[PDB]
Amino acid sequence: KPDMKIKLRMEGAVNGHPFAIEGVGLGKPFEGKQSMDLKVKEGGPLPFAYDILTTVFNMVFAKYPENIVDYFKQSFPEGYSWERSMNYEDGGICNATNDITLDGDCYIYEIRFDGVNFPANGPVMQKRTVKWEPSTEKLYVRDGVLKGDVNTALSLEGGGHYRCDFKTTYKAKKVVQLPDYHFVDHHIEIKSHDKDYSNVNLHEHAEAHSGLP
Amino acid sequence: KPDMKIKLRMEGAVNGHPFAIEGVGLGKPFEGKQSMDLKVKEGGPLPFAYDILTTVFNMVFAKYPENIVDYFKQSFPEGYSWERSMNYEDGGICNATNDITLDGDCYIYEIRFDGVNFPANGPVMQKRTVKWEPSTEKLYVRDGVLKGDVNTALSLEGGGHYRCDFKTTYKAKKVVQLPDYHFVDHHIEIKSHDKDYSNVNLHEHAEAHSGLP
Amino acid sequence: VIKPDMKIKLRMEGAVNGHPFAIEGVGLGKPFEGKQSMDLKVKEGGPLPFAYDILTTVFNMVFAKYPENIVDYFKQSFPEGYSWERSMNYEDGGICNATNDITLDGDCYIYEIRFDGVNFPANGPVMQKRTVKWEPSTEKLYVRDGVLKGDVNTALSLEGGGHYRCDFKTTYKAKKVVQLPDYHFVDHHIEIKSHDKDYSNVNLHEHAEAHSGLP
Amino acid sequence: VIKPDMKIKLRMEGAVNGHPFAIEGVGLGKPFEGKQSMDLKVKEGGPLPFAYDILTTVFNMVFAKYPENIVDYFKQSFPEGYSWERSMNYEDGGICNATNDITLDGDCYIYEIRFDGVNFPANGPVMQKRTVKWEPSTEKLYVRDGVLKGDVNTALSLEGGGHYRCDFKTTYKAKKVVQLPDYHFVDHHIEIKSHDKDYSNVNLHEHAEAHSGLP
Repeated sequence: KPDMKIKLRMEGAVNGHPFAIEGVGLGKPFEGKQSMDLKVKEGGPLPFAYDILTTVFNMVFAKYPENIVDYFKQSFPEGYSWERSMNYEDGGICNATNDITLDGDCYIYEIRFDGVNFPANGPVMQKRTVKWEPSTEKLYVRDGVLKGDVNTALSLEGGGHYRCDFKTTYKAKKVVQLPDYHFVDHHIEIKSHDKDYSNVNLHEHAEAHSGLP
Repeated sequence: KPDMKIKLRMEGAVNGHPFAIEGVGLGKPFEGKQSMDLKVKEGGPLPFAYDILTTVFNMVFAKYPENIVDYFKQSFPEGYSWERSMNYEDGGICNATNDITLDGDCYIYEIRFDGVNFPANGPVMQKRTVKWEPSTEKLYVRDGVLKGDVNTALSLEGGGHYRCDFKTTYKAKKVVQLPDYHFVDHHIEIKSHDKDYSNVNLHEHAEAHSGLP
Repeated sequence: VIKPDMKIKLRMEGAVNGHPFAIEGVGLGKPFEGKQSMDLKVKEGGPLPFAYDILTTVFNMVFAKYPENIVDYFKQSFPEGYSWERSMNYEDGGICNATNDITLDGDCYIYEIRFDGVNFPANGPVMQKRTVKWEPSTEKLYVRDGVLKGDVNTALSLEGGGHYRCDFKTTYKAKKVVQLPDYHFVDHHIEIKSHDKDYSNVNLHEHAEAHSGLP
Repeated sequence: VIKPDMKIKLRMEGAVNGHPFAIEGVGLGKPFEGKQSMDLKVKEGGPLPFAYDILTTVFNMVFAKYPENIVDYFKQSFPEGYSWERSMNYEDGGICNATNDITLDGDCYIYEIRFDGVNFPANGPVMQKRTVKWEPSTEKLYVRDGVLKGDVNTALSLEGGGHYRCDFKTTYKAKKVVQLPDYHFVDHHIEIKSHDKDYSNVNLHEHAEAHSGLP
């Protein structure tokens, strides 16, 4: 349990063109770190910026302090699922779902990803994104369900940023104690990749906190 | 060509639960009318309001006057595709794509539909929708591509309305003459259905115009 | 008893990107024809440094032609009158909030208007005055928690072609209990017929008609 | 040369749902500690019929503690000063637009503030005064077309539990050419420490610190 495995498959489409990606990786749930290797199995070479997928490729790998209820770790071995809409400032929209289950010492994700209305001359279809900036998600309860909101941005090639609003709903398969309003800091990073992003090495890191004291 | 057939399959998911629906119907492209019969093949009985699907189940069945360029009819026999995001006022989001091709005298649609973040206590998951109100879409060109925007609403069971914003991108497979800014009036209606909407008879009607003279 | 010819008098005070201005207007309209016109004069803050078109839809649904079979919330509200509040969200993030308190003095409607726009970028069509006109639009009216609302997504045509979209969300509040209408539409067509060079003087016309949509 | 102790003086004029009000304030802050406090007095339109919390984040990033390795746009802008514009979009559709023109007179910052909120529903937490406080927040600052912007999605906690979300979009404009910063964050914590019953008098505190996010 201090060190775990991940294997995943994402099937989806962007602007109506389908693709599928599989990933293997591992992380340290108490340290709030994870890493993975993904390879495109269908729809390659991908005609859109890979960065729109990386935040879809699991909060159980977040470091939670003692004084904040950890909804995600407490959700296992049964697991949880999440749904997310990602609204980019030029009207591109990505909807994603992930069902996270646990197999002994391996989390397996079934992921669906669907993006529409990305303009041909925009940074996503023209692959002008560089990386996601570090972000701060706010988590809160709404009608007995845990939600997460974060407004973040991608840095662009010629400088400047491309904004996106995330709205996530988290659903444990069993009743879990709900946390108070709190935050989770994120840093997601693609360390290595081949020319057309057929191979991607992705690292993410996060920690929950309670904001300015 | 005055009277045509339609056959379609939609595969999708709502809040992560997958389903699939097939439809047969026919319409009169110059009269701006269409009708169809759909049956759920997978994921039934559907746990969400059927109304969120009906506007996804083809502008070629719109009556265009002489003085407005008809992008959609002019797009055949090669056809066109469209992408759409549907943003409901409580945060539920549906992304849809449709690739419309022509087989002799039959249009066939390949449809993908993905909705996320519909709350359990909302009108969609609680099936408290009645029908779509009549609507007026505005069509305009953006960077050489035809777009359509319409903000409409579903009537609810106890009275009141549930709003949704549509953003559609239309892409002909071949270069087609682009129209000027214009409007398309819509009325979509489910005439008949069985208890759990396994069977649905759907009718739609539309006409392009140029607004108040 | 609304008359076929009524008068309009108005004062708008406002600001765009923090720069204040004020405009006064006098006009006339035909409530049963759904038509109105007015002459507007900049009294403070001229010459206006932003596109005049962002103001024109703020310069009264009582001048919309309602058929007999649709409840007319606006004509019912007089002689006491009504007020409305509106936010206008432009696609580049410029936001305008406006309010109008409408009273009646004889055969003259009087408007007290506040207008505040923020976050219009210096290189955008509003601050660079690259707007041409509003396209015709279709507003949707509906009731929310006993209050009448109006929504419309429309657009301004631009100098070099193309359009600049805006979403309006309006709340209408009668000053007495009036019968509420069912869901319906109001088509709009607004036009600046003439103006002087710096838009210190503007002659504005509007045409509006209610309907029930595609039959 | 910003000092460790500076003074604040302000006047806000505004309206919510068309009802006007005005508030004057005097305060103090510690720019190198990222802390400030002020006493606010309602001068017109009292007793305010809306939740005071919608105003508090409008009542100056110069009082944010900036580390040496992040360019401080706000301290650089003085003595000439800077202005900002902001829209605040609440999840039930209430929208507030605000502007602040900040100048410096000796060791005292002077604010000229306009505030205009519309479309707050009668049964919502703002008009029913069911807000408790702002949660701590993290604003993201970035440059857009040579102009500094700030975005934050945050929330008010409510009387009966739960939260009421709001999205802020702010534009910051220095009154002279200053060096622009890279993408960074400012954490905020704002609190009403005391007030009289009808909020005619309010003592408000804010704490802010810039950082570069998760390392």
